Formats: sequence, C-alpha cells, structure tokens
Amino acid sequence: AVASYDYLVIGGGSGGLASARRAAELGARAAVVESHKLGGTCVNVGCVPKKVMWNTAVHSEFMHDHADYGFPSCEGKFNWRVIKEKRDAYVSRLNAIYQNNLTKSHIEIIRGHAAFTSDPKPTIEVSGKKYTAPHILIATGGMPSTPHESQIPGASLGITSDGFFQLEELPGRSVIVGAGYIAVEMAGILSALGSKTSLMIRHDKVLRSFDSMISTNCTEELENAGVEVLKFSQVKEVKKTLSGLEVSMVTAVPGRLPVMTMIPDVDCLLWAIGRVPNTKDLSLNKLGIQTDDKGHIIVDEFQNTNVKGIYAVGDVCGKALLTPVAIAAGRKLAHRLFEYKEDSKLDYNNIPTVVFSHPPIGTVGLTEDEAIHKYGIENVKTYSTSFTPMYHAVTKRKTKCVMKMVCANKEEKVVGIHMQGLGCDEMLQGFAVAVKMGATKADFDNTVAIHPTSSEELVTLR
Amino acid sequence: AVASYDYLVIGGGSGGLASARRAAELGARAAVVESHKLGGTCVNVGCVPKKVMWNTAVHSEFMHDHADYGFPSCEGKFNWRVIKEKRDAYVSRLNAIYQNNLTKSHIEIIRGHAAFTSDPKPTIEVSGKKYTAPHILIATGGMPSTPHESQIPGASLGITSDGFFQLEELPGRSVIVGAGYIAVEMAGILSALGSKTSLMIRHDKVLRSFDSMISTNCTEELENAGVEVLKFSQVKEVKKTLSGLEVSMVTAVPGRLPVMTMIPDVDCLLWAIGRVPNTKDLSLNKLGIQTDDKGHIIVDEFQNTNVKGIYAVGDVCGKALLTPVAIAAGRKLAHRLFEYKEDSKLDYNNIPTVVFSHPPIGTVGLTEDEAIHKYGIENVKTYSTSFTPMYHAVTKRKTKCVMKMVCANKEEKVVGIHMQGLGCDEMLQGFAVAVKMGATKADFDNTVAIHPTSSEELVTLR
Ligand SMILES: Cc1cc2nc3c(=O)[nH]c(=O)nc-3n(C[C@H](O)[C@H](O)[C@H](O)COP(=O)(O)OP(=O)(O)OC[C@H]3O[C@@H](n4cnc5c(N)ncnc54)[C@H](O)[C@@H]3O)c2cc1C
Ligand SMILES: Cc1cc2nc3c(=O)[nH]c(=O)nc-3n(C[C@H](O)[C@H](O)[C@H](O)COP(=O)(O)OP(=O)(O)OC[C@H]3O[C@@H](n4cnc5c(N)ncnc54)[C@H](O)[C@@H]3O)c2cc1C
Ligand SMILES: NC(=O)C1=CN([C@@H]2O[C@H](COP(=O)(O)OP(=O)(O)OC[C@H]3O[C@@H](n4cnc5c(N)ncnc54)[C@H](OP(=O)(O)O)[C@@H]3O)[C@@H](O)[C@H]2O)C=CC1
Ligand SMILES: NC(=O)C1=CN([C@@H]2O[C@H](COP(=O)(O)OP(=O)(O)OC[C@H]3O[C@@H](n4cnc5c(N)ncnc54)[C@H](OP(=O)(O)O)[C@@H]3O)[C@@H](O)[C@H]2O)C=CC1
Ligand SMILES: N[C@@H](CCC(=O)N[C@@H](CSSC[C@H](NC(=O)CC[C@H](N)C(=O)O)C(=O)NCC(=O)O)C(=O)NCC(=O)O)C(=O)O
Ligand SMILES: N[C@@H](CCC(=O)N[C@@H](CSSC[C@H](NC(=O)CC[C@H](N)C(=O)O)C(=O)NCC(=O)O)C(=O)NCC(=O)O)C(=O)O
Repeated sequence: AVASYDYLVIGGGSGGLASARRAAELGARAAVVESHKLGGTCVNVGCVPKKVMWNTAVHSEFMHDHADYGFPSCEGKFNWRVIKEKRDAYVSRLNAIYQNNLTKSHIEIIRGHAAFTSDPKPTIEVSGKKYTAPHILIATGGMPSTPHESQIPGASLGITSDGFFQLEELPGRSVIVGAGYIAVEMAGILSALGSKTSLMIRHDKVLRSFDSMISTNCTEELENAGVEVLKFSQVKEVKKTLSGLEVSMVTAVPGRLPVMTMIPDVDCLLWAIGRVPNTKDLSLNKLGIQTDDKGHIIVDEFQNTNVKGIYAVGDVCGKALLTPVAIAAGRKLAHRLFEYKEDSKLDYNNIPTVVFSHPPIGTVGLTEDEAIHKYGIENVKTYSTSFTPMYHAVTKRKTKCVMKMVCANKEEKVVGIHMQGLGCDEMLQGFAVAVKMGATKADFDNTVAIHPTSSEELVTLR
Repeated sequence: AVASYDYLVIGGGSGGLASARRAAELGARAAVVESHKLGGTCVNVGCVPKKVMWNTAVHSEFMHDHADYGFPSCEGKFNWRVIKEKRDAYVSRLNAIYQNNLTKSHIEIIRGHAAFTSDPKPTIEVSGKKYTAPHILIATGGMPSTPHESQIPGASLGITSDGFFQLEELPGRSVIVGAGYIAVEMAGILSALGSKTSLMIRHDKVLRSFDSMISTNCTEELENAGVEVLKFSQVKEVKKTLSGLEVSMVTAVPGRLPVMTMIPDVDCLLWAIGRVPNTKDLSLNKLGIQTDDKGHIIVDEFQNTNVKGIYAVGDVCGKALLTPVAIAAGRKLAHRLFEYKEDSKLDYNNIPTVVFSHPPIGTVGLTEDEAIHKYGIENVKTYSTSFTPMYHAVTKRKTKCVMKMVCANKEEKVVGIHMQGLGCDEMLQGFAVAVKMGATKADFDNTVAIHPTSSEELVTLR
C-alpha cells in the first residue's frame, strides 16, 4: 500500500526543512524523509560547528593582543576537548529544535533512506514502505570529495571536513589541501589554535574565483598569520609512518623546475577540494531524472527537474552551495506550488557570501573582471581603499582592511562590493540589500557615515 | 592692515577641517583658525580616544569568556597607564596628520583665538592681527556642561569627559551622572575595566530619546554587566572627604517617598549631562549674529547665519552632535559656496547613530512612536526579534541581540531600524544606505541572508 501526501521532501537539511515548513504553512500535508540527523550539513558538520570553531580561533587572537591592551598575558594552553564537548552539545540542542519545528508544524518525519521506485507515478520507498505525492522535492545535499586511490595512493589516510568535526584533539601538524573557502577556513582555525599548519594550493593564491583583490589579500593574510602557503603544489602519495603520515608533494612553480618534497610527521591531512552531490543511491534512473556527469540534479530556474512533479533545491544541484540559498530556493518553491505563484523563484544574482577567514571576507555581486566582461572596460570604474582598523592603533600584531566598490555605466551603479577586514562578516548584509535595490555610488555617498567604524569607509570612497 | 581670503574657517575640528579641505579642492584660498589642537573634540577628547577605551573594555570581556572557550583564564590585573600612554600617542599621530592635511592642501593655519570685530565688513582678529573673507564659517564646537555651584554646591569637584581623558589611573569607585550616550559609554568602559560603577539617572531608563526598545534593553544590559543604575536620582551636593568625594543624592521614585542617600568614598564623579556651544568669547554681538538662549548659532537649512557671508556648522549649532554630520554639512556648504551648487545642503533625516555600549547599539530613522505620530497608528507596523548570538552558545556570560524594524503604509516602507547586540556597530551602515534609498520590507526580504551572522536576522523578520 502507498501513503499519499501533498508534498514529500527527501532530506531534512537547510533546504528541505525550509521548503516543508513553508508548504505546511500554506496547508500542504507534508512529510520529510531523513536518513541521519535533522539540520543536515549546516547544523551537524557545516556552518554551525564551523562558526563555533571560528569564534574559538578569534579567542586565540584576543589572547595575543591582551598585553598590548594593558592586561598581563595569559600564558597557558588551549584545550580542544573543552570546546569540542560544548560544540557537540550545541549541535544536539539544534537537532532537538528542528525535530520540534517539524512536529509543531504537523510535518511527518520519515526516518530512513529514500529511493525512487519504478512506479510510473513518482513514488519513493523507505525501509520497505512506499510514499507518493504530486510534488516531490529532492533536497539531499552533498558530501566532501576525496581523491581516488588510483590517482593518489594513500588518499584515504586523509580526512575531510566531516572528519574535522570528529577530531578529539588538536593535531600537532596539519596539511590542508585545496584553495576554496573551506580550505581557507579550516587552515585558519587550525593554525590560530596552535597547529603547525600548511595549506597546499595548485596555483599562487587562494579563492581565485573571488575578486582579484580578495584572492591576493586573503593569501597575504594567511601567510602573515603563520599559515605556510605551499604554492603550485599537489599531493602525489600519502603513507602511514610511525609518526603520523608522510605526504609526498610535487611543486611546479612557473619559471622553475618541478621538485618532489616529502612532508613528514603530519598528524592531520585534510582534503578540502570540493563537494559531490548525494544522488548515487536515489535510483534516479528508475524515473529518468536528469543529472550531469558529476551526479548533480539538473533543474530549470523554477527548480523543476526534467520530470513533472519532481523538484530539486540546494547543494544537490551544484549551484551556489550556501545554506541561505537552499532555504530561499526552498521557500520560493513552496509559494509556487502551494500558493500558485507561478513567477515565484530565487534570483541567483547578488547573493552575498562571507568567508570566515582572519579577518573575515565579505562579497556581493560582480568581480571587477566580471563587470568589465559584461559592461565593457570603458564602462566600469572601481573605487578602493586599504587601511589599518583603529583596533590595531595600539597593537604590535596587525591586520588590514581592504575594500573595493565596482561601478557600472555613467550613473555608477554599484554592481559589486568586495572586502576583507575586522567586522566585514556583520557589515555586508545591509550593503547587499542596497546592491539588490540597484544602489548607485551617489546613494552610498548620500548616506551619512557612522564614526569611528570600518563600515564608514564604504560610504566615503573617492 | 587686513589679510583677505576666499574662505575663513573658525575652528579646526571635524567640520572646519572638512569644509576647508573641500573648499581648497575647488580653488578657494582658505585659512583655518585653531586655538588648541587640530582635530578638535573628535580626535582629542571624543570619538577617537573613546573608541580606543571601548576596544579596551571589550578586552575585559574576552578575558571573562576565555575559560569557556577552552583556554586557562588570565587572572592578573588591568594597567590603565599602559593604554593611556598608547592612546595619547595615537592622538598625537592624528594631530600631526591633520596639520599635514591642511599644509598639503595649501590651507593657512592661524594659531590663536578668533573673535569678530565691529568692522561692518565681517572681519576677525587673532592675536591682534585682522583677517577677512566674503565667506566665514563658524565651526567652534562645544564643551561639556557642568552644574553651577549655586545649584549643586561642590559640583566643581566632579570631572567631565574632558577630565576622563586626563585620568592617569583607574578610579576605584565611579559615579557617572546623566542618561545620554556619553554617560552610557563612560559608565560601561569604567565598569568593564574594574571600577565599582554607578550611573545616576533622573528617570527609570537611559537613552529615553531613542526607541523605547533600545532604552529598555540598554538599561537592562547595563545592570546585567554590573553597572549600578540609580533610578529617579539626582545630586544635591558634593563634598571632599578624606577618602575621595561624598555625593549627596536625592531619590524620588514614583509611588514612594523621596529619600536622601550619601554615597561615600567616590574617586571619580563624572558629569555627563549635556554640551554647551563654544560661542561666549566670539564677540558675535559685534555683528548681530543670532543665537538661542543657550548660545547656539542659529542657521537655516543651508547653514547660513542671519548675517550675509557668515555660516555655521557642527556642534556649535546644537543639532545632531556627531562628527560625520559636521563633516557632511561642511562639505555640502563648500560645494554650495565654491561650486555654486545652490541646492547643496545636508539632509538631517536618516542620520545613523551607534552607541558604543556593551553590546553596541545602532539606530537609523524614526522610533516607533515617531512613526505613529507622523503616519498614524493604523499605518505603522513593526517587526522585531530577540535572540542570543551564537558567540554565547558556549559561554556562561550572556548578552542578547534585539532588533526592531518600523514600517509605514501599505508598501511597508522601512522608516526606522533599531538594534542592540554584538556586531551592531559595523552592521548598521549598509542598512542606513537602504533606508536612505527608500527600501521597503520586500527589499529586505528579497535579499538573501548571510549565515551564520546576527545581521541575517534583519532580512528574515516575519
Ligand atoms: C565545512 C562546511 C562549512 C560551511 N559553512 C557554511 C557557512 O558558513 N555558511 C553557509 O551559508 N553555508 C556553509 N556551508 C554550506 C551549507 O552547509 C550547505 O550549503 C547547506 O547545508 C546545503 O543544504 P541542503 O539542504 O542542500 O543539504 P544538506 O543540509 O546537506 O541536507 C541534506 C540532508 O539529506 C539527507 N539525505 C541525503 N540523502 C538522503 C536520502 N536518500 N534519504 C533520506 N535522507 C537523505 C542528509 O542526511 C542530510 O541531512 C558549509 C558547508 C561545509 C561542509
Ligand atoms: C566623549 C565624546 C565622545 C564622542 N563620541 C563620538 C562618536 O563615537 N561618534 C561621533 O560621530 N561623534 C562623537 N562625538 C561627537 C563629536 O566629537 C563632535 O560631534 C564633533 O567633534 C563636532 O565637530 P565640530 O567641528 O563641530 O567641533 P569640534 O571638533 O569640537 O572642533 C571645534 C574646534 O574649534 C576650536 N575653537 C573653538 N573656538 C575657537 C575660536 N574662537 N578660535 C579658534 N579656535 C577655536 C576648538 O579648539 C576645536 O578644535 C563625541 C564627543 C564626545 C565629547
Ligand atoms: N565571488 C563569489 O561570490 C563567490 C562565491 N563562492 C561561493 O562559495 C561556494 C563554494 O565555492 P568554493 O569555495 O570556490 O569551492 P570549491 O569546492 O570549488 O573549492 C575547492 C577549490 O580547491 C581547488 N581544487 C579542486 N580540485 C582540486 C584537487 N583535486 N586538488 C587540489 N585542489 C583542488 C580548486 O581551486 P584552484 O583552481 O585554485 O586549485 C577549487 O576551486 C560557491 O558555490 C558559492 O556559493 C564561490 C566563488 C565565488
Ligand atoms: N534616535 C536617534 O537617532 C537619536 C540620536 N541621538 C544623537 O546623539 C546626540 C547626543 O544625544 P544624547 O546622548 O541624547 O545627549 P544629551 O547630551 O542630551 O544627554 C544628556 C542627558 O542626560 C540627562 N540630563 C540633562 N541634564 C541633566 C542634569 N542637569 N542632571 C542629570 N541628567 C541630566 C537628560 O536625560 P534624561 O531626560 O533621561 O534625564 C539628557 O538627555 C544627538 O545630538 C544625536 O546626534 C540622540 C537621541 C536620539
Ligand atoms: N574609520 C576607520 C579608519 C581609521 C580612521 O578613520 N582614521 C583616521 C582618523 S579618524 S578621526 C578625524 C575625523 N575623521 C573622520 O571622521 C573620518 C572622515 C572620513 N575619512 C571621510 O572622508 O568622511 C575628522 O576630523 N575628519 C575631518 C577631515 O577628514 O577633514 C585617519 O586619519 N587615518 C589616517 C592614519 O594614517 O591613521 C576605523 O575607524 O578603523
Ligand atoms: N543567526 C543568529 C542566531 C542563531 C541562529 O540562527 N540559531 C538557529 C540555528 S541556525 S542553523 C539551521 C538553519 N537556520 C538558518 O539558516 C537560519 C534561517 C533563518 N532563521 C530564516 O528564517 O531564514 C536551517 O537549517 N534552517 C532551516 C529552517 O529554518 O527551516 C536556531 O535554531 N536558534 C534557535 C535556538 O533556540 O537556538 C546568529 O548566528 O547568532
């Protein structure tokens, strides 16, 4: 027998939870299928525990400036286990909250792994029971990528971000491989907390898809903070030794000859090279649901799959892999399906991002190079500044703040904002609202500054 | 003999410096008269040294959460002199920078006290030499208010914010009198750094001209932080004792009888009750320049005095006593006079403010009560939230974040934003740009959130 619902959601992470809760508000009879822990990647092995560890890493820098600010320094060591336990308890509190959010909304929780059946009417099976609905959302997320053994023998001796959140002790020596925001964030946390840390990157700079100013500055701040950035470098092999792992690296700097280097006595090797969508065991083939070669579910601008009555949102689609994007796409879909708003969809332009580096990065809109491509070089003007935040006026340790505003056409429409510096994590949201509204530079310059702040520098560029 | 300029600016603080520099960019032959230190109140006894001391007071709270974040605590004491010396050096660096800014712009620096003469053509005298121009800006600022002895015998035993910045040691016991942002800020700094601190206020709450939510929350956070808030209380007399000062207080709570209390062994009594404009010795009468009963120079919307060719900006006019306001009004005036832009003026609506409390406050636009008065009760809707920032998910000490959005008319135009919480100091500027642009709630809700942050809560209110 087959139980019918108005809305069946596969995955109880950011996007699935948000979509199911909004549908239920509109009257849908909904169910969420979850094989592991409610809250998905964000709550369990993502945004939330990452941010707790970032706040911890900030405590390591307050510690270094304490004498400069008039206090006698602290001179004793970090205890990873203390914060690990507290972090785990917070995750458990959130798991209980999201279970209650579904129950309070009268959303059924189906525990187990869903896969599609070959029934012509779209139907899933979970633990040998069948469920159907006229609307089925796939919101199954992704997972970390690890190299194949055939490519990098010994790769399985490394961990990913998932294993990072299982660590019970600070690794003495860490090597992080990759050059995106997860690699950056994990390297910065491990180094701030006292691991002897290297970040191994294929080119000269991290965050190369970000504005060139951010890519440069982020790389410089990593080095200034004590992270060893191993440029033009790749792992060839990993071996277990008596003292941890030995990582065999090849370095090939332009203008130089390639060189092989062994990195001995590594405690933690962390692969932060990408994410793979979680679709292998969904039986998508049984209904002919379209994927790319990497397993991402293909969707249109309304989150429709190629099969009527089946949708997908969030990381499983491979576009803009952020919690607020999954949530917004999920809610817009709920209003389309259950409020009959045919034009309800997410705009994927001007989505803001923060990277929790040291100091944090904020960006929204087009890089300078993207703007030149779209508008023409003669129709783009940039304004920028670099300064030392007043926090550091009295400290021996320094960080900088860099900001870039990208403007298009005669009116100087603000089409991109890019920055790194103290406070940039909390500064960006409001500027993103202004950019989404089509703010011009005149709109920024007509807004009176707030002094003394870093944020005022964005409204006083000349 | 009389030297002539295009532009004569009386006072080398925020507004005078900004106005003179912009005029000189437009070709004006300008001079700045300064009797004390370039940079005025902001650089020397205001924004800048206040902010250094606020950053210091934040170091006192990182210290209290260090064990919770896995570090062994710091257990030794603050040394006021360390940071005082560093703070003074930074002020000296800024004095040298602003002198150079004028010199590099070919702006003459006239050192001494200016007063108007009785010459029918507006002319000032400084150290017995006369100067004239077709455009004279009065930008002389203000000074702290202290009670008259006739009113409060012994009031002169107290200090003001000026004396705060001369303190060479942390006072053991401090009593701050007043209920505005300076009183709040000074009480919070002194208490965080270890002074046994009381804040004496005439009514039940601080910041009563701010939105009611902020007034309430700020008072609660002061008390939670250990500041003793002495409500419905006023100073009657101050006496020198063997052990500091004795403050005689009268307390008169509604519903209760008045009571007199002596507060013994006070080391620092700080008056933070208002500001008086710096106009007493300008000889304004010699030209009939109009003032109010408190000595403020009266101006129109274009900063004109009642006398042709004479202007005033900044604190001397008594309206919106902030550094960015003096600067913006000064620059808009320079473009009016020297770029002939007859409509160039400052809009005094939607000026954003931050109060450096613990945690900081940010506000822009109308309070809920101001919006109801302007638009009608049936045409105002508020949205609000209160939460604990994720920073405190793992700490025993707590602070809250409260946010209020005030919306007008069917379209829900955002006419006010009010908040207190970690990060609110850097969060506000961008939201102020959106409000100045006429953002609606739909504009906020159409902007994708940044997670995990406090700032995302302002774009996800329901
Ligand atoms: C280390 C790290 C840090 C990050 N930091 C941030 C950050 O600061 N900010 C930000 O915005 N984003 C961040 N992200 C990204 C964010 O976590 C993801 O974009 C977001 O979780 C994706 O949500 P989702 O709904 O697509 O998938 P997920 O949250 O991954 O949820 C998918 C759910 O589906 C369940 N599932 C899968 N297959 C099945 C099946 N067949 N049957 C039943 N259940 C199934 C899974 O168990 C899971 O709970 C971070 C991610 C990582 C890994
Ligand atoms: C404790 C405190 C904290 C503050 N915190 C902030 C803050 O965080 N943010 C913010 O925006 N604002 C803050 N302010 C307010 C800010 O300092 C003032 O709004 C701003 O300095 C006013 O600028 P102004 O140009 O009007 O006057 P001022 O900067 O006061 O400059 C006037 C100048 O005129 C000179 N002068 C006066 N009379 C004469 C004369 N006849 N001849 C020659 N020279 C003369 C004075 O010596 C002085 O240098 C703070 C103020 C105080 C007191
Ligand atoms: N400007 C913006 O607004 C941007 C926002 N983002 C946001 O961040 C999300 C995640 O992006 P991002 O952090 O770039 O993600 P990635 O998962 O793509 O980052 C991993 C990076 O590591 C490198 N890498 C890939 N494979 C290997 C390998 N086999 N060995 C070593 N290194 C490898 C690549 O960088 P390299 O080529 O340098 O080696 C790659 O970009 C996006 O989906 C988007 O939401 C991302 C980019 C820009
Ligand atoms: N909502 C907004 O946007 C607001 C912004 N601001 C900004 O802040 C600037 C400064 O304002 P604010 O901090 O209010 O300034 P004030 O200098 O006016 O604050 C001093 C306060 O102390 C109290 N006080 C006055 N005289 C006495 C006395 N004799 N004894 C004891 N207490 C006394 C009063 O409060 P009480 O009546 O409670 O006793 C008074 O408001 C403004 O010019 C503006 O730029 C100010 C208000 C609102
Ligand atoms: N704001 C950042 C950076 C620190 C910073 O601002 N430091 C400068 C001194 S600030 S105090 C004097 C005041 N300046 C302002 O209010 C900023 C004006 C803004 N730049 C603008 O263009 O509107 C003032 O009196 N200005 C009058 C004038 O600008 O003419 C500074 O000088 N830095 C230079 C240095 O080398 O230190 C933060 O707070 O971190
Ligand atoms: N953001 C502040 C406050 C801390 C906070 O957000 N805590 C909550 C858990 S966040 S992780 C799960 C994620 N939630 C979000 O991305 C926020 C969505 C936002 N509220 C919105 O409405 O868009 C998610 O999976 N959400 C899916 C869903 O919302 O359905 C939390 O639960 N707090 C409650 C508590 O009692 O702790 C900060 O970062 O400080």
